[PDB]
Amino acid sequence: PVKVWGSIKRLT
Amino acid sequence: PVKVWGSIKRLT
Amino acid sequence: PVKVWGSIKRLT
Amino acid sequence: PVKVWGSIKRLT
Amino acid sequence: PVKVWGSIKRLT
Amino acid sequence: PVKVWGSIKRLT
Amino acid sequence: PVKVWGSIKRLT
Amino acid sequence: PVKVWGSIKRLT
Amino acid sequence: PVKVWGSIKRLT
Amino acid sequence: PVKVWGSIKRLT
Repeated sequence: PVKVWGSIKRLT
Repeated sequence: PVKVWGSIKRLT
Repeated sequence: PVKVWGSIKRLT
Repeated sequence: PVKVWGSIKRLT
Repeated sequence: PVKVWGSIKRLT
Repeated sequence: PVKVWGSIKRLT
Repeated sequence: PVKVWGSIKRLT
Repeated sequence: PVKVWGSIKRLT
Repeated sequence: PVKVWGSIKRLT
Repeated sequence: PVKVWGSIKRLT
């Protein structure tokens, strides 16, 4: 499986 | 800020 | 930034 | 297998 | 086999 | 055999 | 963009 | 950018 | 979009 | 043999 982790700042 | 985490098993 | 890593066995 | 590595900055 | 190559910039 | 061709531009 | 190409002998 | 490379033996 | 075309043989 | 033609991801 491909795992992802973290956070972005602006949605658009 | 939007936190992102999880996993994908298929590409497309 | 969202870190991504891993491998997939099937395309679709 | 299809390997993935890196980070995304954009959600959409 | 099905070969893949490139990079993704956006999550979805 | 079944041939494949195209492109994925999004991760999920 | 991730390019996809090749051939598979069975769909599953 | 998330780098993607490799090969898969089955489509679905 | 991923295009698919060809013929399907069996394991026999 | 059983021939196939089309796309994995339907367009509009």
